[PDB]
Amino acid sequence: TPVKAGRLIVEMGGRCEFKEVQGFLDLVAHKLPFPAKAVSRETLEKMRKDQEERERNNQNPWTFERIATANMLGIRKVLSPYDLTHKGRYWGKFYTPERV
Amino acid sequence: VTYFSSRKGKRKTVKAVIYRFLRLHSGLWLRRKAGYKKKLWKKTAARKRRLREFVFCNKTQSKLLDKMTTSFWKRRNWYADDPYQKYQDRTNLKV
Amino acid sequence: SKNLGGKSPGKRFGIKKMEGHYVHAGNILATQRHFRWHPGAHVGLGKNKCLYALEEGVVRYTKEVYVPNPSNSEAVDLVTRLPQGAVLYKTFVHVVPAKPEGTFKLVAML
Amino acid sequence: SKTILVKMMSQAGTGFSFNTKRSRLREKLTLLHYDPVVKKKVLFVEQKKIRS
Amino acid sequence: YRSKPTHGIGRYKHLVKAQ
Amino acid sequence: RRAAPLGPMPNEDIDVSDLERLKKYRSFDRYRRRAEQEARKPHWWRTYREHFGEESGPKDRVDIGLPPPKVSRTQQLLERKQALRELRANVEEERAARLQTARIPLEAVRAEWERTCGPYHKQRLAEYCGLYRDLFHGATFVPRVPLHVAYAVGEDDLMPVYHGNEVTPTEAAQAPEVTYEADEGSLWTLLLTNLDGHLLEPDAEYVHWLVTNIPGNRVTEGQETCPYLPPFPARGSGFHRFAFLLFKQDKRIDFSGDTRPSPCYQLAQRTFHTFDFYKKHQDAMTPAGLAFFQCRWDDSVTRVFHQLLDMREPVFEFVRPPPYHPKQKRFPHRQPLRYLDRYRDSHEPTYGIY
RNA sequence: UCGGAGUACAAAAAACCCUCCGAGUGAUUUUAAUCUAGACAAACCAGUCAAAAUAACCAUAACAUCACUUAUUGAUCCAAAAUUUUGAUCAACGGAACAAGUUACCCUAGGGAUAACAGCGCAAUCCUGUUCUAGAGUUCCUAUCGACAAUAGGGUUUACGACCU
RNA sequence: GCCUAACGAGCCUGGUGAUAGCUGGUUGUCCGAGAAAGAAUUUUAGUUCAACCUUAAAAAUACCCCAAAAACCCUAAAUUCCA
Ligand SMILES: Nc1nc2c(ncn2[C@@H]2O[C@H](COP(=O)(O)O)[C@@H](O)[C@H]2O)c(=O)[nH]1
Ligand SMILES: [Mg+2]
Ligand SMILES: [Mg+2]
Ligand SMILES: [Mg+2]
Ligand SMILES: [Mg+2]
Ligand SMILES: [Mg+2]
Ligand SMILES: [Mg+2]
Ligand SMILES: [Mg+2]
Ligand SMILES: [Mg+2]
Ligand SMILES: [Mg+2]
Ligand SMILES: [Mg+2]
Ligand SMILES: [Mg+2]
Ligand SMILES: [Mg+2]
Ligand SMILES: [Mg+2]
Ligand SMILES: [Mg+2]
Ligand SMILES: [Mg+2]
Ligand SMILES: [Mg+2]
Ligand SMILES: [Mg+2]
Ligand SMILES: [Mg+2]
Ligand SMILES: [Mg+2]
Ligand SMILES: [Mg+2]
Ligand SMILES: [Mg+2]
Ligand SMILES: [Mg+2]
Ligand SMILES: [Mg+2]
Ligand SMILES: [Mg+2]
Ligand SMILES: [Mg+2]
Ligand SMILES: [Mg+2]
Ligand SMILES: [Mg+2]
Ligand SMILES: [Mg+2]
Ligand SMILES: [Mg+2]
Ligand SMILES: [Mg+2]
Ligand SMILES: [Mg+2]
Repeated sequence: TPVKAGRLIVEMGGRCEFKEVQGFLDLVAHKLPFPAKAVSRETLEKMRKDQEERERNNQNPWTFERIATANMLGIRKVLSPYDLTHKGRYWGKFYTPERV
Repeated sequence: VTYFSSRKGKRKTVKAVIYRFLRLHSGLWLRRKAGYKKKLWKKTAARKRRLREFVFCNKTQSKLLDKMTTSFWKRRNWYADDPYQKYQDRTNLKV
Repeated sequence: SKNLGGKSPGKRFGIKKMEGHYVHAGNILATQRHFRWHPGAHVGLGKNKCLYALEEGVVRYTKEVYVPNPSNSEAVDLVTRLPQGAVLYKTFVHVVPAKPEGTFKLVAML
Repeated sequence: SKTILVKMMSQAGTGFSFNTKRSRLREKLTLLHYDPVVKKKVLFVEQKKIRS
Repeated sequence: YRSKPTHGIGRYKHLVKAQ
Repeated sequence: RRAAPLGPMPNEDIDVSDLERLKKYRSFDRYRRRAEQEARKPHWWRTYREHFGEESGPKDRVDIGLPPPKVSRTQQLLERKQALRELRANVEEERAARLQTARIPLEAVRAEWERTCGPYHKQRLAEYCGLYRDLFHGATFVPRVPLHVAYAVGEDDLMPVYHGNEVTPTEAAQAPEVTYEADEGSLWTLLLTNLDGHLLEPDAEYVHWLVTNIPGNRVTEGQETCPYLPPFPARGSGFHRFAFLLFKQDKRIDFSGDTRPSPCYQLAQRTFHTFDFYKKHQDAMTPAGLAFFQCRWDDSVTRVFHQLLDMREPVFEFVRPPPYHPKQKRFPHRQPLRYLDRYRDSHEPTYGIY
C-alpha cells in the first residue's frame, strides 16, 4: 500500500487518555518504514497551527515559494515542476517539517 | 553508371532509366505510379485513379536520373503527333 | 515473449488549420479518429470523418447545440433519456466566406 | 470457408470485365453493374473463375 | 480544451446512466 | 491549468444526484424544441450567430410611423370570445371538422389580415428585402394604411403589386391604379423609386413616378412632380426592386426644388435619395403606406433605352472570380501531369525562336 | 509486417527482448462510374480526403453497410491471360529467381565498439552492528537467545553493469 | 602424417596495382563560416534519402508573439496558433 506523508495509518478511540495509547503506539510508529508519530486531535491541530505560525513569523524575505513561482535567478531550471506545489517541504519521499 | 567506357572512353547511359521515365525538356521527369497494374479488384475506385496518374519527380530524383542518363536524352525533340509536345516548355514560372 | 506488435506509427490526427486562419476551398481543416470536432457551416465531412472547407474564407470554432438526425438510432436514444432541461453541446468548425459570390460587369453597350 | 475471385462479363456485348470475391459454396453470380462503353446499368454474368 | 473557460461544455454522460 | 467559467455553464442547473426522480423528454421532438430555444439565447462563448452576421444584432429602432390604432383590450377580447362561442356551438361546423371537409373563405381572411396584423408582416418583409436599409437607413415604419396598386395588362387583366412580388416591365409600361382608404381633410404623397439600377451612383436611386398634394383617395387629382417612367432594369443585372411609398402630410407642401420637367427623359434629372427628400419635408410628411415589387429585364425594356432615353442599351454579366492556384513550383512533386496546365497562359503552341 | 489502448496527462512526433488487446478476414446487397479545383500525410516508395463538372438511375437520384472498423496486407522484374486482368506465410513481410551443417586442424582482417581473468560502479545476494519486544529461558523480555519489523554501515561471495586493457 | 626448416594441402612465375563496409597513413601559411542522428536497408563497423549546415543567387517577410481559438469522465508543468 502506498502511503503519502501526512496520512493517518491507524486511528484509535476510546475512554482512554492520550498518554497510554501514546506509550504503546509509538512502538508501532517506530517500526513503520517511514518516520511517524503518535498524535491526538489536540497534538495535530497544535502542530498545524505551529506550522502556519512559523511561516507568518518568518524574518527572512526569501521563501522557496516566492523564488520558485517567480522563476527568480532562472531557478526553475534546477527545480522540478512539482516543486511549485511542494514548496521545498517535500523532496522525493522525504518530508521535512522544519522547512516553512 | 559507367563514367568512361572501355571502347569509346565516353559516358554510358543506364537504360533501366530510359525504360521507365520520361524527360521533358524543361528538366522535369515524369513517371508512372508504382503497383498501378497490381491487384486491382482489391482497390478503391479513388485509389485506382490515384494510381493511373502520370506524376512528377522531386528535385533529388531528377538530378539522380539526369546523372544516370547521357546528353542525348536531354535534346529538344520534335515528334509528329506527340502527346507531350504541349508540356516541354515552362510558362509563368516566377522564381 | 508474451507481448507482441504494439508498434505502429502515429496517425497524425489533429487539427490542421486553427481559428482565424485563411483557407481555400478544399483545405483540410482537421482530421480525427472519432468525432471530436463536428462540421459546421460551409464545412464538408469526409467519409473518414475529416473536415474540409467548402468555401474560401476564415476558420472559426464554436460551441453549439447538437440535434442528431432522427435516422440515427443511437443518438436519438441518448437524447431521449436526458433530463428535461438538458441540452447536448458539441464543438463545430465553420468557414466564414470571404469573397463575394461573384460580381456584375459591363460586357457590351449596344 | 474459402472465397473465390471470378471474372464477370457484360451481357451488353461490350467486352468488359470486372473481378469479384464470391462465396465458394454459393451459386453462379449474376449482378447489375455499370458498363462504361454503353454508359448504362446492365446485367453482368460470371464468365470465368480467375483466383481461388 | 482544458485551459479554456468553456471546458467540458459538451460533457453529458453524467446526465444519462447507461452502464 | 483550469480556467473559471464566465457566467453560467449550460447544464449546471439540474441535479445529478437522484437521476431516476428527474423527468425526461422521451420525445425526440420535445428535445428538438428545447434545443432551438437554447440556440436563440445570447451566450457568453463564441457562437454561430456571432460570426455569421445577425446584422447589427441588437438595434434601437428610430421609428417614423403612423401612431398605432387605439382599441380597447377587454371589449375586443369579449367580442372574440363570444364569436368563438357561437362558432363552436354549431353542430354543422363539427360535422365539417370530423369528416375532413371544410374550406376557409380566403378573401375574408385576406381582408382581416390586411386590417389587423398585416402591417407588421409587410413590415418584416420590407426589413427582409432591406427597404428600410436603403431608404431611411436606420428607420422602421409600420405600414398603417394598406396600399393597393395594380397594373393594366389588357382590358380584363389586372396585375397586382403586393409587397415583394415579381412583375414584368411589359405590365408596368403605363402608370398603375392606386387605392387606399382615407376621408378628405387629407393630403398625401405617392412615390415610386427604383432602389438599385442607378448606373453611376451605388448609393443613389431613380425616381420613376412622384405625385403630390393628393386629396383623399383621389389619385389623378394631385399635381404630378415627376411623370411616370416605366421600369427599366438592365439586361445583365437581375431583379431590381421598385418601391411605392405613401406619405400622409398635413400642410399643403409646394416644392419647386423637387419639380421636374414634363417629358424628363434625362437620367441626371431623376436621381434620388429618399433619405434627403424625406429630411426636407420631414415635419409635414409621415410615411404611411408601402408596397413594392421585384423586376427583371425583359424584351420591352430595350425599347426604352433607344426610344426614350436616347441611349445605347447597357448589358451586364455575372463574373465569378478566377480560381485560386498555389505558387507554381520548379519541381512539382507527385503531382499529376495536368499540373502544368493550370499555370498555362493560353492553349496554343508557341515556338519561341523557331 | 499491419492495427487499437498505455508509456506519450492538453497540437503533432516519440523508444525498449516495455505493459495489454487484436489482424493475414468474414457476412450482406445498397454491386459502390468518369473526370478534376484544393489539401492531408510524407526521406523516397507508398498512403489518405475532396468541391465543381460530366454520365447512370427518382427523371434537379454518387459516402457500399455490419463485426471496438481501425488492421484484414506485398514493389519491380518475370510469368501466365488476351482486352483486360490474374499470380508470393517473396511472414527475414522495401521483397537475392534458386543454397544447410561443422571446425579444438583452422586462417586473415579487426574490436576492449563485445565476453572469459583482474580492477572499477552498485549492493539484489552476502556480512556486520545497533533500534523494537511478542515470545523461548520452570517464574523472569534483553544470563543466553529472539519472530514480525526498523536504522545504518562493510565491500569476502554469487551475480548485475560493460568503464580501462 | 609426410611430399627440401610454416602442408586442413607444396613452391615459383603469371592473372596482380586481386579485393578488403576492416586497421594504419595522408606533406606550406593565414582568414570566413561550421555540424550528435528522423527513415529504409542480409542493415545497425556501411550506405542512400530527409532535417541541419556550407558557397553562391533571388526574393519577402521571418522569429518574438496579447486577447480570441483547439473533446468527449478526472487530470500538472506546459504546447499549438497568432496581432
Ligand atoms: N508468385 C510470384 N512469383 C514470381 C513473381 N515474379 C517472379 N517469380 C519467381 O518466378 C519463379 C517461377 O518458378 P516457380 O518456382 O514458381 O516454378 C519463382 O522463382 C518465383 O519466385 C511474382 O510476381 N509472383
Ligand atoms: Mg502505440
Ligand atoms: Mg514507432
Ligand atoms: Mg504537412
Ligand atoms: Mg459532385
Ligand atoms: Mg529483411
Ligand atoms: Mg525489413
Ligand atoms: Mg514502412
Ligand atoms: Mg538483388
Ligand atoms: Mg580432439
Ligand atoms: Mg588473428
Ligand atoms: Mg568497454
Ligand atoms: Mg558504442
Ligand atoms: Mg587471460
Ligand atoms: Mg568469475
Ligand atoms: Mg590477474
Ligand atoms: Mg569482471
Ligand atoms: Mg587494470
Ligand atoms: Mg553501502
Ligand atoms: Mg515465557
Ligand atoms: Mg522507522
Ligand atoms: Mg576487491
Ligand atoms: Mg548490481
Ligand atoms: Mg552504454
Ligand atoms: Mg616447405
Ligand atoms: Mg587496396
Ligand atoms: Mg559494415
Ligand atoms: Mg559542436
Ligand atoms: Mg533484404
Ligand atoms: Mg544528404
Ligand atoms: Mg495566446
Ligand atoms: Mg506573426
